[PDB]
Amino acid sequence: FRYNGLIHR
Amino acid sequence: SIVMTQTPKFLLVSAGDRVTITCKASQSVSNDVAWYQQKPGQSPKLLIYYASNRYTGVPDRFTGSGYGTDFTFTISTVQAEDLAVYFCQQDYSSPPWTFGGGTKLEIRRADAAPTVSIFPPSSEQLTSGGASVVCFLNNFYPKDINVKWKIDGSERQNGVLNSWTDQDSKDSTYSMSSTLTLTKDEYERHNSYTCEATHKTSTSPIVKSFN
Amino acid sequence: GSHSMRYFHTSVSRPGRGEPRFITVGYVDDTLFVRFDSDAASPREEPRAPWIEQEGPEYWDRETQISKAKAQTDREDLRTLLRYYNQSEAGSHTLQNMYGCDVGPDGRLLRGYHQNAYDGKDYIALNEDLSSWTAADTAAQITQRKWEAARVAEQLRAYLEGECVEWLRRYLENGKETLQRADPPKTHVTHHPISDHEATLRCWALGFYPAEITLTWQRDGEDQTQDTELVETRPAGDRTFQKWAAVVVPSGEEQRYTCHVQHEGLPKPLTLRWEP
Amino acid sequence: IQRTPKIQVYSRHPAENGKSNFLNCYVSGFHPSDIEVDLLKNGERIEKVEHSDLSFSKDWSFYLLYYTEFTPTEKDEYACRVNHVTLSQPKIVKWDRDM
Amino acid sequence: VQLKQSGPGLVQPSQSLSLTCTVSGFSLTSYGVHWVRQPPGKGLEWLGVIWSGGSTDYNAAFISRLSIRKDNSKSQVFFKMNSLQADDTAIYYCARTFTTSTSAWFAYWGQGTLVTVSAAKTTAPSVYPLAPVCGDTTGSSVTLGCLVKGYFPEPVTLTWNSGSLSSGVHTFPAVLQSDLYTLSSSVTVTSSTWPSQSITCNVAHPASSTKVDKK
Repeated sequence: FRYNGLIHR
Repeated sequence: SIVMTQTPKFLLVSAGDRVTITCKASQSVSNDVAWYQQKPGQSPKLLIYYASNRYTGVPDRFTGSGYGTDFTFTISTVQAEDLAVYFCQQDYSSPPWTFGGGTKLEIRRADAAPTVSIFPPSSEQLTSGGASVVCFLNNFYPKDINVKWKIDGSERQNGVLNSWTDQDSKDSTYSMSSTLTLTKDEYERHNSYTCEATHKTSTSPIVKSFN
Repeated sequence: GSHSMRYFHTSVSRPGRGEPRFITVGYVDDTLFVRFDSDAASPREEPRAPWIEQEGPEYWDRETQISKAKAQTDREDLRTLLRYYNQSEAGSHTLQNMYGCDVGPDGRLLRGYHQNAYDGKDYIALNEDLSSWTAADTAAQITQRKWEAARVAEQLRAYLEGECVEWLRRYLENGKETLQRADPPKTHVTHHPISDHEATLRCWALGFYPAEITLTWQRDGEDQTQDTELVETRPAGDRTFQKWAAVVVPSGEEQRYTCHVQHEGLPKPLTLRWEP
Repeated sequence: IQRTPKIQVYSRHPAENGKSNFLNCYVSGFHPSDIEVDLLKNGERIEKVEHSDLSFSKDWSFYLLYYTEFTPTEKDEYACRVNHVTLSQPKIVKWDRDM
Repeated sequence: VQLKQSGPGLVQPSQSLSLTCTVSGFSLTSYGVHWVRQPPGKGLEWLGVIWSGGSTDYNAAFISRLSIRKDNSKSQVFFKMNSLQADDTAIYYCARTFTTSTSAWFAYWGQGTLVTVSAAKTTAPSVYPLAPVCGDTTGSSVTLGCLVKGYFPEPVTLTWNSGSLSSGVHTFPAVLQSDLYTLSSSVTVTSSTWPSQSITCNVAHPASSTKVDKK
C-alpha cells in the first residue's frame, strides 16, 4: 500500500 | 580515465591574498569534482565536494566553482594554516577515478634572520664509537641557506648531512639541521668545533662554537 | 522475526524518445509483489505474488493512479532539478526514490525511511526521527525549505508509523506460507586440488531465504577472513538465493579448516566439513 | 554518474548433465539504468531472453537478472554478454559449475 | 566515525602486503570502503573498493595482484597486494564517501600505512640527547635537541613530554644514507623551565618495536 503525498521537489 | 590537469604546480603568496587553482578534465564531468587539502605528515581532508559545495566544518574562505570541463578553487584569505598540497578529483567516470597533480602552496613573509645553535656530541654516542656535531638553524625566511663546517679554522665538506623543515603553519618561517658524522678517533684529534652559515639578511655569518 | 516493506521508483529522462521512463516496484523483505512500468500497453499496478492479487478492484485503481501521478510529479521534478543544477536540456538524467517501513518481530515499527537520489548520488533523506531532513548539496536545500514549510515530513511519519505498518501486517498474514516459511540452506563442501599442496575448498550454500547469510572458514577456531574469497549473495530465481566461500589450504591440512553457516532457517549454526 | 556492472553467471541447481536447469546472469552495481544484456549458447545469442524488473540497492546501484532454461552438456560452453555505457567492448563472461 | 589502519611498514621485493582497516561509528554491511595510495611526494592513486554486499571494483592495472575482503562482524577490511616492487613503495589510506551511495569523494580517511619495498633489513635507532654548552650563556631563552640515528624503515614519532609542550618544537625530516635514516628535533623554552623543570624526548620506532625516552 503506497503513500500518496509525493509533493514536488 | 579522465585526465585532470591541475594548474599551477607551485603557488607562493603573502597572508591575506586571493589565490586561484584550475583543474581541467579531458572529458565532461557534470559537477562530479572534489577538492582536498593535504598538510604534511597528515591525510588529505575533504574541503569541497560536487565542485561548489563546502564540506561540513570547512570555512567560507575555501570556495570552489566550475562545471563540465573547467574547474577552479579560490581562497578568499590566505593564512599560515592553509599551507598544504591541494588536490582535485573526478567521480563521474567508471571505477578508476583520477586525481589532479597537486598545488604546493608556499607562503610569503618578511625576510627574518636565523638563530644558530651548536650541540656538542653527547657522552652516550662517544661511548658507542660515533661522534656527530649537530648545528641547528631556526626561524628564518627565505628557504635558501648555506652551511659551513669548520674545525680550528679547517673546513670540512665531506660527510655532511642537511635537513630542512616544512614551512611553519604559525609564523611561515623555515628551519635547518646540519650533522657532521665522524668517528671517536677523528673527534679526539681536535678541540674547537665552529659553526657558521650564510643568509640573505646579514653579510657576516652567525658564529657559534664550543670546546 | 523482523520484516520490511519498501517501494522503489526509477524515473530516467530520455530526450527525443518521447517522455521519461518510470519503473516503480514494491517489495516485502526480498519478495517482489507489485510493479508498474510507464511504457506498457495500458500501465497499471500489476500483481507479482498470489496473496496480493486477492485484493479488491478498488485497491488496484488507487495503487495504479498513485504511480500514474508519481511519474508526472517525477517528470516535473526532473525539469525542476535541471534548473537547480543549470544543466543541459538534451542530457539523460536519473531520479531515484525509495520509502518504506522496517517492522519488528511482534508487529511494531523500528525504522522508517524516505530517501531519494539524483544521477546516482544522494539528494534528500528523511532522518530516523521521521521529522527531519538532510540535504546532500545546496540544490537539495531548496527542496528542504519547500518540504519544511509544507510539513511533508509529518504526513510521512503518519504513513510510516500508521498505514505502512497496518498493510505490511495485512501482507504478512495474507501470504504466510511463502513469507514466514524460513528456508534453510542446502549446504555441502567441494574440493579443488589445484596442484599438490595448495587446494581450494569451496563452501556452498544454496536454496535459502531471506538473502541474509554469513559464511566463514575456520582453522582450529581462527577466522580465515583475510584468506577467504566471498561472492556477493545472488538470486537463484526460484524465490531463493545462493552464496559461496573458498580457501586455499595445503595438502594434509585439509581436515582442519571448518565451514560455518548462520541463517534464520537454521535452529543452531552448522559446523559442516569436507568428506570424501 | 557512471558505474560499471558486476556480472555473475551461475546455475539455479547443481551441475547434472542432461538435467533440466536454468542459466542465470546477475548483473549488479551499474549506473545509469541503460544496460544491454544477452546470454550465449556456444557463442551464439539465445533469443529466449527473460529479465527481472529494475531495482536498485541501498548504495543506489541497479541490478537485473537475465535468466533462461538450459540443458547443461559436457561439450557445450555457456557465457553471458553484457554491455553498458561504461563498457568499451561487450563484456563476455563464461559459466563455471565450480563457481 | 573512524578508520584505524594497521599493518607491516616494510615488505621484501616480490612479496605480498596484507593490510587491515578497522572501522567504527558505522556498520560495514552498509557503507563501502575504498583504498587509495600516495607515492612519497607524488599524486594520489585509487586502487580498489569493497562494497556493502561484498562486491568489489579494482583499478585495472591491479586486478590479478589485488584482493580486498571484509569481516562485517569484526568491523575489519583487509587489503592484500601480491608481488610488491619499488613502484609500490607509498602510504596506503582506506577511505569512505559521506553516505551509502557509490560516490568517490572521500569525507573520511585512515591515518595511512607507510610501506617500504626493500630487501634492506630493519634497523633500530640510537637516540642521544643534545644539550647546550657547559657555561651559562643562555640568558632568557635556551634550545635543546634530540638526535635519532641509524634507523630503518620510516617512520619514527618524536614528541616532547608526551606532547604537553608543542609551541617552540621543530622536527627535521629524516635523510637516507646507506639504507639508514637519521632524524632530529629542537625545543625553545625560557631559562625558567630548564634545568629547573624536567624535559624529555619521546622516540618510537614501531617497525623495530622500539619505544625510548631520553633526557
